[PDB]
Amino acid sequence: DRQVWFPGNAPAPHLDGSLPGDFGFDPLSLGSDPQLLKWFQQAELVHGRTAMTAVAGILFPAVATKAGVVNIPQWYDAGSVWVQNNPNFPFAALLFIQIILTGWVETKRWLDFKNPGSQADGSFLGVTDDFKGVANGYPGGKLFDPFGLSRGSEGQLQKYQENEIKNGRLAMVAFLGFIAQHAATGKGPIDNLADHLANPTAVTFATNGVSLPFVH
Amino acid sequence: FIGSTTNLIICSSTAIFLAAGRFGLTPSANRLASPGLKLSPNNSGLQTGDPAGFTATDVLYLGTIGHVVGIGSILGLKAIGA
Amino acid sequence: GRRLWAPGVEAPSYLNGELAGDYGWDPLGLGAKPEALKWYRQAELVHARWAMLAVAGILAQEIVKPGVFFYNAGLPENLPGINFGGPEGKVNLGGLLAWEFLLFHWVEVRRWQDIKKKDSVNQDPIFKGNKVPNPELGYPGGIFDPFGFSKGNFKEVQTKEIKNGRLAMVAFVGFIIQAQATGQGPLANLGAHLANPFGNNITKNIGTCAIPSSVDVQGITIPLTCLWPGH
Amino acid sequence: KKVKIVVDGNPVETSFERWAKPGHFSRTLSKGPSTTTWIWNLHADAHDFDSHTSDLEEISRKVFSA
Amino acid sequence: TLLFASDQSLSYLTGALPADYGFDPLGLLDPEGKGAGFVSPAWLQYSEVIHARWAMLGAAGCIAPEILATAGVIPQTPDEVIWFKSGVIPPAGVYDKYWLDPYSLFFIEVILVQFAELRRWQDFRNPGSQGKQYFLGLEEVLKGSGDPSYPGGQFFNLFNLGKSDLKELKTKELKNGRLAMLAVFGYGAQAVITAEGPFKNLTDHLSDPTGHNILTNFGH
Amino acid sequence: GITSELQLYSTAIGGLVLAAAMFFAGWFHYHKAAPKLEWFQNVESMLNHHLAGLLGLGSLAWAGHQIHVSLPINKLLDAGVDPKEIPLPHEFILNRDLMAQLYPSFSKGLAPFFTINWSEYSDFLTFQGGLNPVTGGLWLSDQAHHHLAIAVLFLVAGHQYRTNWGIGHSIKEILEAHKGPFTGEGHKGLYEILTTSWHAQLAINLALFGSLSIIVAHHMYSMPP
Amino acid sequence: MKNFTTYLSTAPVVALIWFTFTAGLLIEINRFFPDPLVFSF
Ligand code: CHL
Ligand SMILES: CC1=C[C@H](O)CC(C)(C)[C@H]1/C=C/C(C)=C/C=C/C(C)=C/C=C/C=C(C)/C=C/C=C(C)/C=C/C1=C(C)C[C@H](O)CC1(C)C
Ligand SMILES: CC1=C(/C=C/C(C)=C/C=C/C(C)=C/C=C/C=C(C)/C=C/C=C(C)/C=C/C2=C(C)CCCC2(C)C)C(C)(C)CCC1
Repeated sequence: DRQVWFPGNAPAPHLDGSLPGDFGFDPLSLGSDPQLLKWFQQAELVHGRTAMTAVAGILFPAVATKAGVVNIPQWYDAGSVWVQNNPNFPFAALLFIQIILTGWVETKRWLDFKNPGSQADGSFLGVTDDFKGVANGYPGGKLFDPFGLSRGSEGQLQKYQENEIKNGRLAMVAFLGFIAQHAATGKGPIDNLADHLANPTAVTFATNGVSLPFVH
Repeated sequence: FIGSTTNLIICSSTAIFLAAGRFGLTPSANRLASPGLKLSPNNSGLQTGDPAGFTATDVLYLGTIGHVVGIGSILGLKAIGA
Repeated sequence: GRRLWAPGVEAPSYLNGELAGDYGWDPLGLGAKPEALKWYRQAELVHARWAMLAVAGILAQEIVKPGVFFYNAGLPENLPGINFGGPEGKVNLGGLLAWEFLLFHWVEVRRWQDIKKKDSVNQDPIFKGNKVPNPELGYPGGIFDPFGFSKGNFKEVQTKEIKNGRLAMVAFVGFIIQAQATGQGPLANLGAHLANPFGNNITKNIGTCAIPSSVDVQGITIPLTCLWPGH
Repeated sequence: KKVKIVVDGNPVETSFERWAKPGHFSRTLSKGPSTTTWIWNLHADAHDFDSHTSDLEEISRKVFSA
Repeated sequence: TLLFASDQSLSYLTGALPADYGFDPLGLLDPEGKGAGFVSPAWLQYSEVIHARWAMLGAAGCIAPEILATAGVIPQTPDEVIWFKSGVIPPAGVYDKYWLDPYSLFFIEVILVQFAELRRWQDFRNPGSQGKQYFLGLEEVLKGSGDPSYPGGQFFNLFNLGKSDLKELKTKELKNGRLAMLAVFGYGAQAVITAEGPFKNLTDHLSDPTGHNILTNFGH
Repeated sequence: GITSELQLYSTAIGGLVLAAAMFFAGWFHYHKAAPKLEWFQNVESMLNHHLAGLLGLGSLAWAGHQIHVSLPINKLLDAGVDPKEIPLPHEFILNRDLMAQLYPSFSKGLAPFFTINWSEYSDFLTFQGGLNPVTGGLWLSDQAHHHLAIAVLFLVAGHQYRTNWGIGHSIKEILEAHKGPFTGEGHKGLYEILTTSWHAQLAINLALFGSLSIIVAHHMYSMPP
Repeated sequence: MKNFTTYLSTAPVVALIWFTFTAGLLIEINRFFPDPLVFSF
């Protein structure tokens, strides 16, 4: 069959290769229920797209900061810097605005999950065709896909779906690495990369100080 | 130490116990003792090159008992005074 | 092929003499698929010819300028004295990289389109009368074979090319490792071995990395490393 | 006669199916409750392996893993 | 041709296995009863072969740096290339200035050896399954042969040896591996007793056999 | 001999690894490789392994720990040395001279053991009795000698029952031979009871384990270890 | 996964989750608002 995460091991029997990024990886069998599988597919897609946006918004400002062009604060300090530099914008007001806007869009996504195509009735400002949804976790339409990269050809859509899911998984692992590297070095990720590129034989996890708590 | 009393006692005890086991004076893997202390043959199924049925387990236990008896005798003679 | 790389071994079922220099040597089985085999044959051909030109250049430069280390030939003051234009005519290496980047992007994209589809970029794009025959992949011909030396035994001269190219690749690896271990050119290394064979060989130089850790080339610092952790 | 290792390969499938069925081990309790006595009987008979089955081998395996 | 065997041990050990002396006094190679688990006969012969090959690498490798340093081939001192002083046991000593620190080397080793060992394990559990999925084209030579101990092929048997003497070569491999296992055990025991290299122990026994042996080493 | 929170952390982590191994073994020996009934009924082999291998080797290993770790660290502790200045246990393992500074017989090594000059080890294998006046506990050298003697006794005791090499006792024969004039058929049929009824075994073992716990309470108050 | 979620829906597991939530809510209320004796603010 297809390529699997553990060569020589059969894929999970509830994973038949229809979903993008299906490598048969479910050792805990969390996706046995098809409805729970659709829910977890939406979870993986939302997590991966959020991670991709977050990793880009961490990396490109940090790359620009490393070159000396700008002085954008590191990702672990940007909330503090924003609060100290914006006394007229309280934290609670910003949190309330974020919560109501995200609640609107996520409740629309949730109600589409419960009943697909139900947001297509024109109740939101007359939007009908763009809120119908192409597949589970893939809305599409003229609003979410304005360049029409999903409406061209089927094979192009499957290729882009594979690209999206694999880059999303890579970005999720990258954000986990960001957390672990900040907790171990106290520096940004591009700072860590520059330190590794400067002298890679001595700049390792074994020399940060916390991954190996002993002296050695 | 080669001609010492301890080495002589240990070697004599081990050799005597092994020789007693080989010539049927002790219970063996191939012969077992009755509750009335009578030796009768037993099919242990252990292959050995010795024509008298002396096996490797017999060597192990008889050397162990020879070492034990020799060590106890050595410590007793040191306690009493050799 | 018929004569194999070792006595007693067997050739793989996909290697039985289509290509020149076929000794039935694929212990890792990388050429088991024909598309991968075609790609790796193109890679072997270009690697062989580039190492061929490289060994010729390294050997010839030590004849003409024995005082210039070929490992240090990229240094701006080791360049020949020629006018690159501007207020002083000095090198800049940015435009020097740009020339090679543009020209090689063009010619290697042409070769790549040839590799993807056979006889697809044989025609000259500007003067459409000009054409390349391309009898086999990796063997364009035409203006690339002006003297027509492939009109005779093509297989024999292909075998000569691939065997000399393999020798050149091994020799270039030897050149690089010798230059990193001794800090001298290949013919200087040969002369040192001919002077003191038992006192100057691999056993006296393999522990040292004579190349400096970093070098400064007109404002930027290029990090350097040997191919093995010498000191 | 001969002391040796003897096991059975994969006797019981590892599954959560019986986790969802309280009283599965007992012939009387597997049918489900009618009264609240079934709630107490399920906990009282949970480790009485010899009451679940008369096979000494299954009892011994249960005792070993417990 | 026969060590301390028994009627139980000779019932399945007939001589078909390589290096078969019938030496199974704990009857651990009994096929009946031992269906599942690691005391199956197939896994035990496999583990003997794996231990044999690793021990042959270790027995050649725990004494070669000391021998080459004693002979002056390598420039390191013979004391600092002793196998337990090279950084495997940092209480016993660490080698100064490898190109990488030993813990980063252990990280790389964990990744690479896990790749190798898990592919080997999947060949044992599912024979021929490592020749299916794409592995940069290397899956052509990783199909195995149906015998987990003896994969062979274009890489593992790249010189095509054993055309007619494969059983004799298997016997030679197992004999040399058992000797190497005993040698590595001796390396460990002599390291614990004498606190010197195995070659130092050999040269001490060769120079003065009476004053340098297991009896005199326990004396002090 | 534990002197730092790090050593308690290591035991906590190692205990959880062994706890996960025990839960794995329970799943494994029920769902994957469950032993048959004749495996469980090898009471002669079980008694041999649990006397020589569990109790005997356990007592020997703990005597080794006491001698090599507990004795020098507690000797330095009772001498008044600060716990941070006391060397770590592996320093006593690796440096024999540091061991011989406290117990001079360690300079002779293992030679007194193998030449049966056991009286040379009298500095750390003692028979003092009573309590340590500094700490109010039993002498740790006494406990090391106790555990060594117990280990040898249990290793001897674990070679009584016949398993696979002819020698040894059959428990059924011992039970059936012990009958007298007042007691009818005697202990006949008890082997079949104790190899087929888990409840009879549980009754015997619970009685002896509970009596042992009460004896432990009395001996731990009277001779505080 | 269906059988596992059915086991989590059994009465003692549901009771454990619900009482953990209720006890935690009471604990965190008494932590954030220590010593509440009367309804006065
Ligand atoms: C491709 C053939 C080629 C080979 C084999 C060499 C070999 C060498 N050059 Mg040379 N050069 C080559 C082409 C060129 N060089 C130079 C100009 C220089 C200079 C100025 C210097 C060298 C130096 C060196 C030496 C040290 C290299 C090193 O360790 O750096 C470490 C290597 C790296 C950090 C990576 C280098 C290439 C790497 C394999 C990746 C290839 C680059 C890709 C384009 C990456 C793609 C980037 C993407 C993401 C945009 C070594 C003998 C140095 C020297 O030692 O002289 C004393 C030196 O200072 N070369 C130019 C400009 C005209 C070249 C044109 O192609
Ligand atoms: C068969 C029989 C049968 C019956 O029935 C039962 C019984 C009796 C039990 C049996 C017996 C047996 C035997 C004796 C076992 C033992 C063994 C051996 C020793 C193992 C090893 C084994 C061993 C092996 C693994 C090994 C390996 C080694 C290694 C590689 C090493 C490495 C090293 C190197 C080089 C160098 C550096 O510097 C360091 C290191 C890194 C450290
Ligand atoms: C005659 C003959 C021969 C020979 C043989 C021999 C010479 C043998 C030997 C053998 C031997 C000579 C053996 C021995 C053994 C011993 C042992 C096996 C021991 C053991 C010991 C022990 C076990 C100990 C223990 C202990 C300890 C540790 C401490 C405490 C106490 C005691 C003592 C208990 C041959 C075959 C050639 C040929 C034919 C004939």
